[PDB]
Amino acid sequence: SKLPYRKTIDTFDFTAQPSVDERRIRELLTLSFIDRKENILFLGPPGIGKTHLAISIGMEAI
Amino acid sequence: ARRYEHAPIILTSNKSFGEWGEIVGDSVLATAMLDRLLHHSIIFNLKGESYRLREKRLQEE
Amino acid sequence: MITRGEFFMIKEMYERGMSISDIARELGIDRKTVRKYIHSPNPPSKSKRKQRKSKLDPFKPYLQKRMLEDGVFNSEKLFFEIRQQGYTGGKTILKDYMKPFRETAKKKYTVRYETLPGEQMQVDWKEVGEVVIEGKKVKLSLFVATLGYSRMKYAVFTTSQDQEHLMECLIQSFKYFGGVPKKVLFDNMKTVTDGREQGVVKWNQRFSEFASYYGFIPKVCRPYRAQTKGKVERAIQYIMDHFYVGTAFESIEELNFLLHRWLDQVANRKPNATTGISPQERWAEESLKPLPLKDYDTSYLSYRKVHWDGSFSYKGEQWLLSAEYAGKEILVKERLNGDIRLYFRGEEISHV
DNA sequence: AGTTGGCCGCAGTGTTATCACTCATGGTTATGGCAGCACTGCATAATTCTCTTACTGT
Ligand SMILES: Nc1ncnc2c1ncn2[C@@H]1O[C@H](COP(=O)(O)OP(=O)(O)O)[C@@H](O)[C@H]1O
Ligand SMILES: [Mg+2]
Repeated sequence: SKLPYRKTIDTFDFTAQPSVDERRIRELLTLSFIDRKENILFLGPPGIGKTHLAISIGMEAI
Repeated sequence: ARRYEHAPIILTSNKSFGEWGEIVGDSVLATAMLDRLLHHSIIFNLKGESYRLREKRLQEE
Repeated sequence: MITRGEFFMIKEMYERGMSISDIARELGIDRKTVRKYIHSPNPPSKSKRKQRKSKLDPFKPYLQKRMLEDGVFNSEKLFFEIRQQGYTGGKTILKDYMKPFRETAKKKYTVRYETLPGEQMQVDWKEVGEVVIEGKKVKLSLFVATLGYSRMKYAVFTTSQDQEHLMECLIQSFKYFGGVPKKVLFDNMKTVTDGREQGVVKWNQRFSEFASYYGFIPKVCRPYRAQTKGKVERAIQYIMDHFYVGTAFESIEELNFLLHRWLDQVANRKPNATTGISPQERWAEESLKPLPLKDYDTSYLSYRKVHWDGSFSYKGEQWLLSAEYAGKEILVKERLNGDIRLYFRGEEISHV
């Protein structure tokens, strides 16, 4: 996968990111988007956990 | 475009959708890229501050 | 070629109004020379000449080939060889020409540096050896973290030198010192680098992420030069000749407890031989950056599959998972202390 | 008595002038072969998966 490192949703705190809904990310973890072919976009300021969530979802897919 | 309607793409970045024309140095090209990448997608906008520094600084108080 | 002072004197005395001829008489210079120097920009006292032919020029390519392909550096042998070719001079010119090609013997002078408070830290490993702990042969290693300004010393024993163990020991050091430095000096370990990409260092991506997370800037001394981190090596000598010389143990937890007690008793209490002050006072003088609330999780992360019945196996262990978790994929987070936790799509399994 | 070399005689080759024959090009008509399209099979190359090896420093 050539990921720089390995991370997962377990090490993620949704209290520090209350703006976005937690349930939607859990739904993404079901990998229903792979069938729909929908694209997942994370946008925010630096260091807010974008790459962390992206790599976590990638790990779930792997 | 080749992955369009075939496989998901996971994108992560800190630049608004309007800055793509500047980043790629082409307005219509970026517009088409976004038109295809946003057709079937679920966009998450994260509003906050840098965890590593700001979160610890504001929660240690 | 009148020197700087002579030219200054000539120009000054001439401009003062003194006659030029008696100026020349006083300075013992020819009148034509003095007059020419009157209208000159600056003192001329340098003559430039280029190289010239020597006696060992024709033999020089042959000697260079001998040195660079045959590895011969014996001046007597090369002299005896070229003498047959036609050379007639002495060996001094040969030695002088061949000196640059010779290897530079290592110096013995050692520069001394004193880092600023809360500005540098050093880390290193010490392979203690193989011991039979509880009837099990393990390779014991000692991790040492030495502060640069207060000369504090944290240490801990471990059974492995994996990147995970390195990062966890760094966490322990940072917690012990109550903060993180602004610079951390290692040696060229693959858990921190991946080789010198043409002089520049390539940081391990995971370790670079770890450093950026805790904010400390990594540094590496150089290949095959441990002097640059003398503080921690000398601390290793201190610990291995003071603590682990006669102390006996049966459990690594006991050894670590004894080591911490010994450090806090004497090692971080005895005044240093150079700073001449108890390390704890300097520690109080230190100003380290604050620690993050949540530590970088350093735990083995593996993905496994649950059997048909619901029996999940990790290493030489077995669990009993609910039927809903049968035949699926789960994550087994193994902390370094042995606390294994099971996760399934973010949720935590109440494994039996 | 045999072999080789030299001399003599015979035959072959070169140049110039002349003669004869064959080949090439153009126009018209007829025939054959090759090329194109569609479908199927085989082999080779590229890609993927798994295991082992290599490099540098402590
Ligand atoms: N909400 C969060 N929960 C836990 N850790 C976080 C969170 N946000 C950021 N981090 C930490 O910050 C780092 C991720 O930053 P990242 O999203 O990669 O920034 P960027 O997108 O600018 O590269 C990780 O080391 C992660 O542990
Ligand atoms: Mg070392």
